[PDB]
Amino acid sequence: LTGTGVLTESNKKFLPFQQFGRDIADTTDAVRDPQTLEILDITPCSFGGV
Amino acid sequence: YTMSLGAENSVAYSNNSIAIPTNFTISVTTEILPVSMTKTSVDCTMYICG
Ligand SMILES: *[C@@H]1O[C@H](CO)[C@@H](O[C@@H]2O[C@H](CO)[C@@H](O)[C@H](O)[C@H]2NC(C)=O)[C@H](O)[C@H]1NC(C)=O
Ligand SMILES: *[C@@H]1O[C@H](CO)[C@@H](O[C@@H]2O[C@H](CO)[C@@H](O)[C@H](O)[C@H]2NC(C)=O)[C@H](O)[C@H]1NC(C)=O
Repeated sequence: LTGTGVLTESNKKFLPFQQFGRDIADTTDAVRDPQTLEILDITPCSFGGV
Repeated sequence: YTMSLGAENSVAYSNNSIAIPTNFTISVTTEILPVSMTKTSVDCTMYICG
């Protein structure tokens, strides 16, 4: 699963079988690291109008 | 059911009778009007292509 985003520590307690995380709009905002069993939030990279 | 429009009220009309109010009610009613929407901006290039 590829993409571009800021990976931060997460407070979401995942179930042991779940690996990905989605919001209302079906976009992956959470992930589980395969090397170390930890949960990371993906905030999207900063964008806005200039 | 077949809907009823309103309660029937036959006004007692005659050529020489009038109805004059002897009292009054100060009635306050609400009227809600939308003014604005949420100002949403979509980056067309970022939406279509990322
Ligand atoms: C003014 O007079 C008319 C006629 O006498 C009244 O009308 C009647 O009122 C009664 C009271 O319930 C009804 O049962 C009748 O059917 C009414 N007749 C008609 C033709 O409408 C009227 O109510 C009186 N108004 C006041 C404020 O006293
Ligand atoms: C007009 O209607 C008002 C109601 O709004 C009457 O005021 C009421 O009077 C009674 C008896 O004096 C009191 O017990 C109520 O508490 C009063 N209501 C309010 C809201 O103050 C008034 O008396 C009526 N006037 C006439 C001439 O009929």
